[PDB]
Amino acid sequence: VNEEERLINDLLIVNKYNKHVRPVKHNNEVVNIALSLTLSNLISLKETDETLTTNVWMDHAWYDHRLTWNASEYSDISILRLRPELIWIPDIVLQNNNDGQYNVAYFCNVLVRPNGYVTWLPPAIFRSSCPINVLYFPFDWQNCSLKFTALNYNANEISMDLIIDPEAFTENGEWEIIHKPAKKNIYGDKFPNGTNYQDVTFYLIIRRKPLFYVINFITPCVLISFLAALAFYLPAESGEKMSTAICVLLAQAVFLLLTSQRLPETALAVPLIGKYLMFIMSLVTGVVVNCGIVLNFHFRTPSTHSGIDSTNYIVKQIKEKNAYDEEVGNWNLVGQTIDRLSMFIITPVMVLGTIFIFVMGNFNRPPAK
Amino acid sequence: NEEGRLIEKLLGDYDKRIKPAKTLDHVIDVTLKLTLTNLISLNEKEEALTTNVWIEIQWNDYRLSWNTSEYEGIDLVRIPSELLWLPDVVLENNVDGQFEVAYYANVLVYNDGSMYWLPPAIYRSTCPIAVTYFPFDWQNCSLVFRSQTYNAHEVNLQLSAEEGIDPEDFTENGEWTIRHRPAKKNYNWQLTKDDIDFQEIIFFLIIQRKPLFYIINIIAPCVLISSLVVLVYFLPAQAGGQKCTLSISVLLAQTIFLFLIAQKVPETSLNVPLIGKYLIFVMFVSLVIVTNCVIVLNVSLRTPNTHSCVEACNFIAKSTKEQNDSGSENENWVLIGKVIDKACFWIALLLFSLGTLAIFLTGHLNQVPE
Amino acid sequence: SEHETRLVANLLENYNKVIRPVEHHTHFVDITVGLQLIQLINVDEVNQIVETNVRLRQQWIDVRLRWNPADYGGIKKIRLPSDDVWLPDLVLYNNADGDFAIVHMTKLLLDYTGKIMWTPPAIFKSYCEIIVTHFPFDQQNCTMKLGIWTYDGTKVSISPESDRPDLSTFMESGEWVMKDYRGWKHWVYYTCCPDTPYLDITYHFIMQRIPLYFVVNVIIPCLLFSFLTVLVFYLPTDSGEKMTLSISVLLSLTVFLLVIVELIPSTSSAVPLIGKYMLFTMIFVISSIIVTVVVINTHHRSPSTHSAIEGVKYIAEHMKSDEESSNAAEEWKYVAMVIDHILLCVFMLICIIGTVSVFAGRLIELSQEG
Amino acid sequence: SEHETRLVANLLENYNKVIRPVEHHTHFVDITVGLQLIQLINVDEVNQIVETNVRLRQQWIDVRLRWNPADYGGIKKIRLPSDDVWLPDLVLYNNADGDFAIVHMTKLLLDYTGKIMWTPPAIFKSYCEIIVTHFPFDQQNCTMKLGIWTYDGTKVSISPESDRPDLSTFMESGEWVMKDYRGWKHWVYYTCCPDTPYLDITYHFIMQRIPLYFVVNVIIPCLLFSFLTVLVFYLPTDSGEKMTLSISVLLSLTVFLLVIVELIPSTSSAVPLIGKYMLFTMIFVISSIIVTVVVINTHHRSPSTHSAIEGVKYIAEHMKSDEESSNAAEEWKYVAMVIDHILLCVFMLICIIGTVSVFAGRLIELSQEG
Amino acid sequence: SVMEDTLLSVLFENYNPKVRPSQTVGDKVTVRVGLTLTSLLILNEKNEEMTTSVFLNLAWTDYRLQWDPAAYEGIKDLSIPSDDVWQPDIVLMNNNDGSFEITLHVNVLVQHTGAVSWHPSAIYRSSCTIKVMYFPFDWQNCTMVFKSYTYDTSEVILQHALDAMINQDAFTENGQWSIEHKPSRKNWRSDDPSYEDVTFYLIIQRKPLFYIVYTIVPCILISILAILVFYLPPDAGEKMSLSISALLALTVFLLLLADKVPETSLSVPIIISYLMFIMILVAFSVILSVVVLNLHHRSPNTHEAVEAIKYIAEQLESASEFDDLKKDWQYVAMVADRLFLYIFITMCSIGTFSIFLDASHNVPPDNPFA
Repeated sequence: VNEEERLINDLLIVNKYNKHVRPVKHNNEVVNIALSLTLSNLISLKETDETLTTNVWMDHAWYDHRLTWNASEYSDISILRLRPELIWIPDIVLQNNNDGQYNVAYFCNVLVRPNGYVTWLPPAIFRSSCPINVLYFPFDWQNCSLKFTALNYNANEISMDLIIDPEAFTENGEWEIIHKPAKKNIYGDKFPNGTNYQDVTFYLIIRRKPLFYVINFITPCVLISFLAALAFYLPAESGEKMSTAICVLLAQAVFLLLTSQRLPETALAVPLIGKYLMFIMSLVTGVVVNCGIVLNFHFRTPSTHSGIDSTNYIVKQIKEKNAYDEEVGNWNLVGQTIDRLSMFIITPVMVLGTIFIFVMGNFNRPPAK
Repeated sequence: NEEGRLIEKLLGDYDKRIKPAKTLDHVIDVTLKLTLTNLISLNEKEEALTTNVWIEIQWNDYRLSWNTSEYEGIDLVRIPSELLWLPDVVLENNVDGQFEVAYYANVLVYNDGSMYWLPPAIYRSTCPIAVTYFPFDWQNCSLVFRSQTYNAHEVNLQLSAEEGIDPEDFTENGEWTIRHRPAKKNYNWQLTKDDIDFQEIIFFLIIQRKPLFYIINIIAPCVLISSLVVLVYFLPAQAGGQKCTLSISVLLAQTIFLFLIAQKVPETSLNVPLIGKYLIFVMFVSLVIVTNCVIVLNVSLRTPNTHSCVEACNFIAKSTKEQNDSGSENENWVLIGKVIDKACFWIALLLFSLGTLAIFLTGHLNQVPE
Repeated sequence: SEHETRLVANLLENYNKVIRPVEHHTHFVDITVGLQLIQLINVDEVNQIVETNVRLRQQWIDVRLRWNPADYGGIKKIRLPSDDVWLPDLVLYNNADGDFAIVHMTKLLLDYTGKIMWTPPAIFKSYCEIIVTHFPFDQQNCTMKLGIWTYDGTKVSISPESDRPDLSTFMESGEWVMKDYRGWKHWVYYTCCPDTPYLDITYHFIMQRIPLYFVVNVIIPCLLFSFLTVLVFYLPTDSGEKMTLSISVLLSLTVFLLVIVELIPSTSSAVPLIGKYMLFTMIFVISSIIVTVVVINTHHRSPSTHSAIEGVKYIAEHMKSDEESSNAAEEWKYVAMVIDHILLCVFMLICIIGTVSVFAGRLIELSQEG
Repeated sequence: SEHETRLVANLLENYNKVIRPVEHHTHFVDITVGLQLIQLINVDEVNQIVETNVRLRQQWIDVRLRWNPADYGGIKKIRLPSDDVWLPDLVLYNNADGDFAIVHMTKLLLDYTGKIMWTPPAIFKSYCEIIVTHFPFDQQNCTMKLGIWTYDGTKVSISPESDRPDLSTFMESGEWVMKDYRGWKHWVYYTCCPDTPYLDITYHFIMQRIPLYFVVNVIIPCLLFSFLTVLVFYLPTDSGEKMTLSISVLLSLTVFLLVIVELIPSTSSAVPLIGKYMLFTMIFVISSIIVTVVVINTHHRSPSTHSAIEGVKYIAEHMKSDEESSNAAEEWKYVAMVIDHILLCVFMLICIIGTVSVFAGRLIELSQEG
Repeated sequence: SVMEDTLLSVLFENYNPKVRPSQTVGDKVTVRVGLTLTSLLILNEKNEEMTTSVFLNLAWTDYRLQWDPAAYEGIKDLSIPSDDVWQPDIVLMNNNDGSFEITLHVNVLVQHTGAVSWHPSAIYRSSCTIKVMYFPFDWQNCTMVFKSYTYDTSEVILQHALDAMINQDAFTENGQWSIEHKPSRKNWRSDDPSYEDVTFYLIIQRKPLFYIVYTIVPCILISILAILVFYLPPDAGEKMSLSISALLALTVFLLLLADKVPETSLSVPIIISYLMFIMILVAFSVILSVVVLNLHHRSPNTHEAVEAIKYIAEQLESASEFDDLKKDWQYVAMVADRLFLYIFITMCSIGTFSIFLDASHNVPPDNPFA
């Protein structure tokens, strides 16, 4: 009763307090407002289109000079509640990531300190278009930049001063959070003739990539490669499996094509760089080429691919004669070339196969640099 | 005729949230009924549906019988939603989605205090169709709905025919069919042990489906398939030597086709409901097709290999002839096709049996529930 | 000035928005509908759903809105916002799948006399017949009824306004094409009740479907397959050396036909085409089936094909001769005389089936094209 | 009558709902909460989403609701509209994926004393771990914590009430099965702040998953593919004359299972499981590859099997003798002996690594079964 | 103090919220409209759908809000929620395919003598004619017409900033496309009394070069096996059968390609160009491989006494080798050479043609960037 009825009638929040009027002690420098950013969770990542759905605790602070109470308000309880419509609430806009209005971080219950200072901090399910670019894929995986602040007010109606991103990074993400710096600021611009709205700039530098696609995807390559590798070992052990060897090309071919087909599918869902996508398709082509090589190299050669005396001489004639045919073929066989073929298949597989993990490394060394 | 004064009189005392209950020990007389008009989504595997229900709402409140200036003026009045007792409807077992356009609509106040109202509602629900509803015998869809607010000691719902229909406006583009709709008006006491009964509205819907389109897509391929394998089976007796592998090419082709089927329609049942009986005949008549199929190669696998100076030399050459003959003889005792020919008739009648077992039984699982 | 404030305030005070301009017990509130689809955004024949542009021309009179020199004298006709107006609960009968979009908080015009128009720029969600009879070449007429939703011909009546085509603003991006559309009025009294019920505008959409791209891709792999099967006929009679070689094709091609089946039924499921369309493919595709199985079983149909010194010479020559015999036997197996028969046997068959497939194709194309 | 107007008017004036029945600087507001779960309409193991219904049994007290002969006297227990109540922003800590639905606009239980309860038939979408360890045979316990949202201990406190199972009303149509469900309370103060924070109810759902559908089809193609592999090994003995044929079936086989693994990734990522599982299939099947690698590589492992008149009689039989020892050479390689070791070598090794697959598989379920 | 309460009061005493800052029917209020684009997020180039985001900077003058000592001279600039001024309920004649997000109901910047500044960023669902003509290198332009959806230009005039401002001013860096220029022209179609919409031109250029690359490889790599199958005949005539295997293989491959192409344009289609001729290029390799297949088919076969025995021997061998020598005369390799070089002409001609068209397509239809 300590003037309580009278006093909250004095404040009348809505009626006596100007909620449509922001208590910035009138036209001056600004109401000292401060924002605090704490991610509570990251539910979805879209690397390809630079869009992220993430939850944040919108911790907000500013002193409501008309909020200061007396005994039957202040001291009656040095802390009490008052809804959004009865509390000045900063119009915090997610500067480059609010291209998706904020949810339940809107007009929510706020905390009333005793001497005007107020505290409003609810949950924000939001969507953002963070600095992915086609450079959010090299190993550094860029730095996702975001700015928060009270949209409406300027530098003479609002001043917002300034937590790791992995503090509530989602563990079900296909990426890795390496760092998350936080520093506020204020800034005018060229077309504006005055300074204004201060903001929470929070850069998130992350990284991502599976250690799983590598598993089932290179797996078939050394397996498949041994087929093409054996392909050339097999032309020796038994090149006579002509048609059947041919079958395997169809078969290793259809395998190759849609394998690449699964590749862009996951690709579009992921902006993949040009550097990596080529080593994949470049090398399967390496075999594709050698499958075509397989073709020709496997089917490439033009062919390998006194009366009684009179009569039997006829046969010795037919004898020798087609013995020339028979041999016209082994002429083509080309067998002392055999090992060199599969030797100069080994050498190149070694060259290229190495060239890749050689390149793997020559770029694996400098990032680790 | 006091038209102005009357309106202004009751509105003075007019009470919103209070029920037109004479007193408190005998509840009010509430009438309800539903005419189906749209069965928008049948996801039986998850047991849920969406329907535009005519929520026929009716009750009594003479709290406003009028005089010459309103009752007599016109025995009919259309007064706004928010202006009289409103049953917040929902289906106990079904309504899984708050009603849409089922409320906030113009009600009807005759002149004696009779109240009539009927908004249309598209909403979600969950009726049976629990590992059954795909047979030929149908699981009766049982939906009971009532106000989810107060309980029958103040509120009382009424109904009508429990014998007469869901097919009243059952959708013609449904992959199913209805044969009866029974409905009972009842009290509240369930398995869960709730008392103070709030009456509800039971909605039986035993309906049929299965108007197969996929049937003959399944029936002709299998016959073509069976024949294809019976090609594999009889074609060998007709086919040349370069046919053993010929037959193989078919196995490869035969099952490429097979599991592709195994991938096709399995998808079918996941997006829609499911049931194992019809499922059993297919995969196992299918596994037997596969069985005797690979059996065939194991059959075209079985057999051992089918899978004076003058005369001294005339002597020995006449030998290569008899010698190799002994060899070609090998071929003989090996490829005298008793097993193969018979394998044709083996699968043949086995074919007839697998088929008869199945289509005869499909005859039954359509004929008992017929 | 001119009773300025007295003008404006008086008007607010004695005027109840919710009141319906009822005039004695008779004519009901005469209100007319007039829909002009400016354009259509998207449709799904399968799910029979359309999102369309509609400017609803709504007319009615409120003799309470008539004025003198202090309202009409101010400025003849003027702009008054909706709110204050009694909005007919307009509803597409067997349609209505969605709320009117941009019907709310718009404005209307009042004349020096009273007459009011409410014509807010709508676009909404629709629901009209398509049945499995819409994608036909012979189309179906989308039956769409419109009229007053919760008020009767005694409280109110929705009437029509004029004739106009549906292809007047038909979407050129539609996978369908229009024939004509007409709309005539009607009053629905039900044998139920002896009362005189609501009025209604009935739309009839007569349009035939199928964009032509589909046309080309599908019939050409058929004449494609026609040639391989054509080769399936000519390859054997002109060369039985690659019978098995074709074994391959038979596998590669029915599977081609199998996979084309996934693609076009989803088309089937993507767009509702009258099933009688399906039988085209049915026998057509399936003859590829019955013909093969016979053609290739027949292809397959053949047993195995798919002094003393002088005497020495004659026991040896005799050996070469009866195997001589043998060779001719298996060739007496794969003859080239009837493979020619099957060639013309079926090619006439194909030119029959084919021209028979072209038959009903051509025939109702003699009806559709008209 | 009985202070009629004086009693309800006074109640509205000096009564407030924004406020909470705080009673001195102590135990907070005595909130009694509990789960009454009777239906689980939809959940996805993959996304770990759960849309179920649980009536939120709340129980706490507000003396201000106490009364005398003019409210208690009227009718013992009276149920007040919930509005008058300070409703907590309750929410699923690591869950809460959805708004509670059906809690608004409801009934509140008031007593002569003040006791009050309100069990709302709340239905909502949730979000709790299932991870890849959700559906094993050995289960995972989804940690579900619930408690006040934006209010700290200094103002409101909740506590469990009773133990009740999760299977008390668990889904019998679930693709899973329950073992146990426990719920204990606690208050969480954080090292951050010296303050006394919110209270919460933590549920733990312990239940094993996985229907057997995926199971039946993983192993059928395995045994069936092991039949063709078994054929793979046996053929060279019974029909090595079809080694190439064998090749065809490996292109067959390979593509089939390479395609089998396609299904896996879709299904697996379409329905969650702990990777440790696919590891079984991985090597076991890479084993059929590793083995066909060696076995058919080994299968093809072999060089090419993969007077004077008296004189020419001698040049001639010479011609024959040279070639004869030569044909002996290709058979010199296909010794038909190691073919039997390879099927037995691997038949045992597949019977053993199969029995190995069989091993951890059954060991793990001799762990699950438990 | 200086009549502060007074001013303050009178203002709110007389100020009208729902009124237009103009006096009667005239030149109206000249509102300034100008949007600084943020960026764009999704171009559905296939249905011509556009979801972008920009700032809605509006500004005109409220000579009804000019203040005095304290709010005018006290603080020349003050922020105040909109909701109090006519707001362009702007829709887009083509676009505006959906509602406003961050567009209306937000605070505004109000200057001393009445200037009004409102700068809200928003996401808007639009639809511009990017038609199925968003892929030709010559691309096309579009009409983006913004304007209100209940107001008619009679009580306000709309006016723009630049017209060159550009749309690449805030073009999405995430766009697989690019832009040349954005024209801005003010419009008032006379088909409606209401002066209205403003047309904004998109001279868009979208060049995402990514998979047509490995699409080329098929065409050419498939050619590898193609030229190969055309090269394999005089390379390994025995290609005879293996050849057919190639085309099964070659055809399935191209048909799967047929599979990914329709489903990929499924979201970003435009002119056929690429497909038009690769469709021909398709038909080309298709038929070329099939007629070469018929090239392959055309072969009906390919696809004293002592001394007497001798003499009988002399004739045996020689006699039939001519017969098989006849087969040589029949399957010589004239055609293969000639058409493998007709293969030379065909494939290198049709090759350098689409090579050319494609060549001509990227360079020739490139400059219409306007």
